[PDB]
Amino acid sequence: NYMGNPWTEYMAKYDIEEVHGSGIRVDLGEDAEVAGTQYRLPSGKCPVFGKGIIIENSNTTFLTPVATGQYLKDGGFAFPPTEPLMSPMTLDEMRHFYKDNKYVKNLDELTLCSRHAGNMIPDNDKNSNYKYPAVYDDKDKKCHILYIAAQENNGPRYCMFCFRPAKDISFQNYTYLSKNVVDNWEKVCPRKNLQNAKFGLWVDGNCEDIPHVNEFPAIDLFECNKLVFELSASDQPKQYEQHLTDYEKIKEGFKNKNASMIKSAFLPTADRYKSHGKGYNWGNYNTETQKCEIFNVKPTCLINNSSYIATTALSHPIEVE
Repeated sequence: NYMGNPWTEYMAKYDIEEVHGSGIRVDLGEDAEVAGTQYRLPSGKCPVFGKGIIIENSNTTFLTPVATGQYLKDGGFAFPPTEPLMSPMTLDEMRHFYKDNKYVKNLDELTLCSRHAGNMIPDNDKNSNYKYPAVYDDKDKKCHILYIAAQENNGPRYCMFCFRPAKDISFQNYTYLSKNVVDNWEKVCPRKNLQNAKFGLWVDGNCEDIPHVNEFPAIDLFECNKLVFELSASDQPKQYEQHLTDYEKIKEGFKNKNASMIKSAFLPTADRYKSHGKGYNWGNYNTETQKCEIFNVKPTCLINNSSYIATTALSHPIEVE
């Protein structure tokens, strides 16, 4: 049994630590200075298909522009109107806008949205490396730049916004994009779920079952993908204090308050809250028994099993191939 693992090249895109390298549920894998203070920001190299933000106890949608001039509770997370308008921007508008840039004009729509978002200067700071994240909506072909990079805020006494990341049927055409999304993501990142296939581990010439999985009821692929997402790699502080302090806000990915930057004397001037993509990122869904089998070790082969669909936290929650 001294031939190799024949699955190595095919399974590269499922090594999430390597190809994505950051949180998935909450991505805050880098820090970047703006006006003297280090802020956390998304840095995953792969698109996160189907991810959006749910605002608790409100009628506001998260792609609504932030409240300006408007009560805070009536606004979302998206860029406020700029002149000329930079967000939202359609795919056609983006390609026209970048007509004279050979290196950007013909990027795929997801990478283009990421790059477009990355051209927005934060807080008139000419030399900051901070770059806002974005959400691309594949139905309307619209790129939405996010002004708020925070993705979860729901401590006991934290809520003015209560919110959390989730996959929801309403978000199925959305993709969450960090500043770092690679231009060849289609080749090196997951997207489609693998029908009639089961993730496994290559041992001694056969694909064997993942040794340790956690099993949950799930009515379909979508709910399994949702469960994997909820348990996946997260850069959120696994710690909520008694009150939402400025230090905690920075730890959650906030940058601005009303008319000023958020600062804290407690900011150490690391790597305490970075998953670097480690987590329960993978699932095998049994379509015959309605069980979602979730695990936290990278798979290194596929098992030919017609009862299964293989999924990841990054993957689209519906699409199969």
